[PDB]
Amino acid sequence: SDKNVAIIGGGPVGLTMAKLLQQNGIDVSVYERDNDREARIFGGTLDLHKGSGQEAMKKAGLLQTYYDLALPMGVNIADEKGNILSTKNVKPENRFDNPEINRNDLRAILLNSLENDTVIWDRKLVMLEPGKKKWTLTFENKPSETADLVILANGGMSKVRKFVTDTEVEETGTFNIQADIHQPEINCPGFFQLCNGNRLMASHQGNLLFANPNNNGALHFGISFKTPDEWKTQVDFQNRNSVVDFLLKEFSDWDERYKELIHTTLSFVGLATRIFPLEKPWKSKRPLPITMIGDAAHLMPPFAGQGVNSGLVDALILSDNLADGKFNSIEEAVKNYEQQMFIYGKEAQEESTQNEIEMFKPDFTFQ
Ligand SMILES: Cc1cc2nc3c(=O)[nH]c(=O)nc-3n(C[C@H](O)[C@H](O)[C@H](O)COP(=O)(O)OP(=O)(O)OC[C@H]3O[C@@H](n4cnc5c(N)ncnc54)[C@H](O)[C@@H]3O)c2cc1C
Repeated sequence: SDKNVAIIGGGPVGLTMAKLLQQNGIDVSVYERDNDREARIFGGTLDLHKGSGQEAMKKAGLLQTYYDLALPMGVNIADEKGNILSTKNVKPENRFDNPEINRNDLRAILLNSLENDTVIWDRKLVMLEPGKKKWTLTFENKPSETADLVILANGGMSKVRKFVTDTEVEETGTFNIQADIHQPEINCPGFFQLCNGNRLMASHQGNLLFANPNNNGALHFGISFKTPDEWKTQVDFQNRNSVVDFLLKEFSDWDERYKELIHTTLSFVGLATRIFPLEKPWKSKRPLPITMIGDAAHLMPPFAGQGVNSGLVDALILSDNLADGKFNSIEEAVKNYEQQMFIYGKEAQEESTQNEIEMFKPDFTFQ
């Protein structure tokens, strides 16, 4: 292989691709939107499961490191008042496909395993264009670059897939509001104490709460519901007041301990749940070698655990396919990775869609 591989986007998935290819002596750059490595990453914590994510980390020789930094959480399920089922983590079961790792910590682990200057920061891919033997890649206000194989790994909202497929992101019907409380021990003490160093989830009449009281000392929480008829949007995530107003109304029946969790949030993030659905087969005729992995390839609703792990397998199976050297052409290696990922991906989205229907039914319980 006289060639080089341009990975667009250094997510947890993208950076794993980079690592798995780099250890096999392949030329690779990671082109990342973010301004620099220290950029804060919003979101809850990721956890790598024993069969999938953990297995890719293992192959990058990074499991022990991920274990070091990850923190196993128990789980409390509560009503709109007090505790219904506690699930502390059993000692022989702690490394078990749970260790909750902070999204920045995981990037810090991945980046560290890569050779210096593998990732190029302040690189926003806005355009893609097939040349003679090379993809010319266009980055907003930066010098453009060229690669032999583009791997799209830029998340659920990738604007740059036309060369692989015509399908487009869909809204699934649900919606998520998310925030971080800092010093949750004094800022939302009642709620802090409900969690009792465990993760917490509660559901009441089509609203779901999920909180993790120790994401590197910040309480992160998400509230989730069916997207209201009114919208299609009519709450403004700029004014914290409209969000507060709306949340307090929806959470009227809930305990003071949760309401205090809304009042204290300085700012909220809104998001419609989306799916990049694995319905059609992707494009056959492809001018030069291009493929997609992680959320770019199969964005799917979060609610049932799924997300990064499928995207981490995508890295495991593609790197092997491009490295173990079984196929006669890059073009075969991709097609083979894709044949497989369509199987376990659809399997997953299906389970995901399902659980999303199941839990936003007006009568759901985690029981
Ligand atoms: C509320 C919520 C809760 C979730 N909970 C979980 C969970 O508990 N477990 C789980 O597995 N998943 C969860 N998910 C899904 C999970 O976050 C994703 O599967 C995972 O983060 C996707 O990783 P990725 O590397 O494939 O894409 P991403 O992590 O989104 O990374 C995309 C990278 O691409 C870069 N990028 C974007 N645009 C460009 C561009 N134009 N040019 C260059 N780079 C670009 C971005 O800068 C970013 O660094 C949740 C999602 C939501 C919304």
